[PDB]
Amino acid sequence: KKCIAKAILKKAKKLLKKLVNP
Repeated sequence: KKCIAKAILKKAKKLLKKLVNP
């Protein structure tokens, strides 16, 4: 598995939420 890849993944999600917040 990828630790760095998994980290950014979770960030990308919450990121769109904090801003867009669908």
